[PDB]
Amino acid sequence: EKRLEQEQRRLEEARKRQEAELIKRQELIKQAEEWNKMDI
Amino acid sequence: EDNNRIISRLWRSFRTVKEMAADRGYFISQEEMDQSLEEFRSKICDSMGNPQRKLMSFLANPTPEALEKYSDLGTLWVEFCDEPSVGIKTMRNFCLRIQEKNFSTGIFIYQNNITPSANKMIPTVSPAIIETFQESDLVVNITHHELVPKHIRLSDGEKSQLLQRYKLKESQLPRIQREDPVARYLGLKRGQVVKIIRRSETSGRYASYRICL
Amino acid sequence: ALEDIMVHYDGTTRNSLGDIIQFLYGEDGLDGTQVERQTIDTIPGSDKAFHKRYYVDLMDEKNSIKPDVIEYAADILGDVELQKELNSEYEQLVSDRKFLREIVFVNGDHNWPLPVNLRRIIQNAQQIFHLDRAKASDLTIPEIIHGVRDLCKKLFVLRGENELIKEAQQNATSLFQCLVRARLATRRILEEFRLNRDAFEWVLGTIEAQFQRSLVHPGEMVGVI
Amino acid sequence: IALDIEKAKVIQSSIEYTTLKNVTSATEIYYDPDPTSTVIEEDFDTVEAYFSQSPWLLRLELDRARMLDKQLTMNQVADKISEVFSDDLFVMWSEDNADKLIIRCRVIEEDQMLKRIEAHMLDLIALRGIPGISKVYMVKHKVSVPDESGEYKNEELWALETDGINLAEVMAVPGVDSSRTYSNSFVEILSVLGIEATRSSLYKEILNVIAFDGSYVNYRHMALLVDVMTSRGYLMAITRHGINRADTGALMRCSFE
Amino acid sequence: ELAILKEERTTTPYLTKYERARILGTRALQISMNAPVLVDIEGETDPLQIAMKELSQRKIPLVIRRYLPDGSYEDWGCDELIVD
Repeated sequence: EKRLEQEQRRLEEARKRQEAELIKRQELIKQAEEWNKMDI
Repeated sequence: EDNNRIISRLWRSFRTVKEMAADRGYFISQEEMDQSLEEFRSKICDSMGNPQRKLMSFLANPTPEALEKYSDLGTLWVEFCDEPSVGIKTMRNFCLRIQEKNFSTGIFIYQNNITPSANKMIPTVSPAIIETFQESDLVVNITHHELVPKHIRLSDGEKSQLLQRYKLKESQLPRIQREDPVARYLGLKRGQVVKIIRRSETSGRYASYRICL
Repeated sequence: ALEDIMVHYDGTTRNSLGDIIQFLYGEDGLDGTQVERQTIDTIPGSDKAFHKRYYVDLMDEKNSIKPDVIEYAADILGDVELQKELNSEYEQLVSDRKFLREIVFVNGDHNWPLPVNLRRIIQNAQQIFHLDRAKASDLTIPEIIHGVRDLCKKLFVLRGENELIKEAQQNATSLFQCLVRARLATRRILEEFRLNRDAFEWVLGTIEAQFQRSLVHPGEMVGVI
Repeated sequence: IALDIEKAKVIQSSIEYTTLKNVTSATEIYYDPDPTSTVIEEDFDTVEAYFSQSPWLLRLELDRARMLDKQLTMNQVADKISEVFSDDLFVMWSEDNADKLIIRCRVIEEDQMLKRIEAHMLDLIALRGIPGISKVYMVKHKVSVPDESGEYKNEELWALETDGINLAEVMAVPGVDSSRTYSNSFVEILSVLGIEATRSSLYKEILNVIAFDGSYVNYRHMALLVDVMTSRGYLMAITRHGINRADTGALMRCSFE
Repeated sequence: ELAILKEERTTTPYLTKYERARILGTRALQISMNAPVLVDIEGETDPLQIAMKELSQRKIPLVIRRYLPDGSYEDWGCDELIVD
C-alpha cells in the first residue's frame, strides 16, 4: 500500500506538469493560428 | 483516389515532422502528437478536399529539461511550402519572416526540389538556422527503423567530460557526416557529438560516440 | 588495411594516428580464445517454468525451499526481511529476462560464446568438496544474495572512479552478469547444486579470477589477427 | 497482411514496376483520313459505337492475357496516356468484351515524328509500381515469437523479395512494415538510414557470406573490420582509393600500392 | 607532467604476456652479461631459468613504463605487478 501511495503521488505530479505544459502550449497554438491567418 | 493517397502521405510527413521536433527537445502537446488522419482531413482539406500547406505551420518552445540541458535551444518555426518548386524569392521571404520574428531555428519543407540559388542563401541566414527537408523523404521516420539505434546529442559539458576521460582530440573520434540522414534529423551542427547506445551480442549494450563534420 | 590497429592500455582500439576505432575491443574487452558457448538460462522456457525454477516463497510452506537440504529450515518461514531480499533477487531476474528477450536476442537464441565456463566451475566444486550425500547445507540465503551481488561488481574490465568509466564498465559486463545471475540463483544453488559454504566462496573466487584472466592484453595487434 | 495471402498478393502487384511495353503485344500505324470513321473493317464497329488533327492513325494491340494478369483496366491505361500527353493526342480504347484488346490514337511529313512518339510511348509510359523494381516474389519466413505463455514457437509469415533496389520509395508504400525493410546494397542503406544502419547491414552481409558454407568466425573480428570500414562517416573501400586516402604516414602508405 | 602519479594509475594491475616475455628476455640477457643475481641459485645454469626464478619471487629489479596513447605514461615496478 505504501508503494501504491507513492506511485499515485508521482502520477499526480506528472499530471500537473502535463497540464501546465499544455496551458503554455495553447498560447503558442493561438499565436501560430493568428499568424497563419495573417499570411492568408 | 489519388487525393486520398496524397492526403495520407502529407499526414504521415506531418506526423514525422512533429516527432522530429519532439526528439530535438521542443514541446509538442500529446493531443497534437496523436492527431489522427480524419482530423487532419477535417482541418486541412477544403470542400473539394485540396489541402493548404499554409495551415500546417506551427511553433514550439523547448521543454524545461531540454532548455536546461542545452542552453542554445530557442524557438522553432516549421513551415510547409505551397509552391512545388522553391526559388530565390521564396527563400528570401522565408528568411525575412524568420528574421522579423527572431526565431532561433526554422525548418522549411518543400515538395519537389530547391533551386541552387536558394541553396546559396541558406548559410547567410545567421544567426538563425534554416534547415530544408523534402516531403518525399519525411514519409517514413527513419529513427523508428530496426537498424537505426538511438542517437542522443551530447551537451557541451558532456563532450568535455568525454574528451577528458579518453584524453582525446576532436579529430580522433569516429565521425558522422553533416548530411547523414540521422544527423539532419537531429539538426546536428559541426563539432557536436552524438552518443549512440547500441545492441551488442557480446556484451548486451554498447555505447559509441560520433562527432559531426 | 588493418595492420596498424592495436589494443591500447586504456582498453580502446586505435590505429597509428591515434583515432579511435572501438571504445572497447570486441565491445566486451575479452580475448578471442577465452570464450565458450554457454546457455543463458533466463531466456528460454514459458513463464510458468521460469517462475517454478527461480521463485522462492517463504510464507507458503509447499512453495518454499525443501527442509532436508538446509539445516536452518525451521527459522526461515515467516521471515519478512529475507522475503524482501528474495523479492529483490527475483525482480532482478525478471528484469534480466525482459532485457535479454526484448532487446538483445529477439529471436530467443540462448547459446552464445561467453567467458569463464560456469558449468565446469560448478562441477569442479562438486567434485572437490564431495557435494554428494543428502547432507543439509549450512549456506544461509543472505550469504548467497550478498555474495552474488558483490561478485557482480568485481568484474573489472576498466579501472577508475570516473562516472563515465563506471557506466562503460557496467555496460561491458551486462550479458555476463545476466549469465551469472541465471546460474547462481538461490533456489538453484540450494537445491540443484547443493553447494555448502566453502564451495560457495570457492566458486565466487574462481569466477572472479578466471574472468580477470580472460581479458584482452594491451599490445594485441588485433587488426592483423 | 503477413498472414493473409490475398492482401500480400495485392501488395506485390502494387509494388512491381509495370510499363506499357510489358502488356503491349504489337503496334501499328495506319492511314485514315476520316476522324469520325475508319478504313479497317475490324475496328469499324467499335469506333462507330464509340462515336454514337492528322489523318495518321496510331493503334496498338494489348495482350489480353497479361493485361488481365497485371489486373489492369483499359480505362487506366488510357488515363495514364492522357495524363502524360495532356490533350496532344486523341485516344480511343476498345471495350473489355472485344475479341482483341486494342487502343487507338491520333495526333491533333509526320510519319517519322509518329514513329518517334510511338517509341517514346513504348519506352517511358509507366502504368503502376515503384520504378526500378523489375520483379517481386512471395516468400514464406519462419520466425520464432514468444507465445502467450512465454514459450518460443515457430510461425510462418509472408514477405516479398524483389529484384532491383529502391529503398526510399518501397518503404513508403502503405501496407509495408517500414520499420523492417532491408536491402543488400549498403550504399543505399547509407544514403537512406545513416551510418550505423550501414554498419549493421555490412556486418550482416559479411556474416552471410562467411557462414553460407557452415564456417564460423568469431564476432569480434568482423566487428573490427566493419568498424574500420565505417569509421570516417562514409564507406571506406578496402582498396588503394580507400586506404591510401587517409592521413597515415607516407612511408606506410607507399608500402602498399 | 607526462608522468602519472601512483595514486591515479588506472592501467591493469597484472603483468601482460608481452611484458612478461620482454622482462624475461631482458633479465636473461643481463644475467648472461654478468649482472648480480638477486635470488639464490640451487643448481640452475640457464639464464632464462634464473630469470624465471627471479620473476616468480618478485625480485626482478626492472620497471615497466606503459605508454598511453596521448604520450603520458605509468611506471609500474615488476615487484608490484601481479604475475600468473
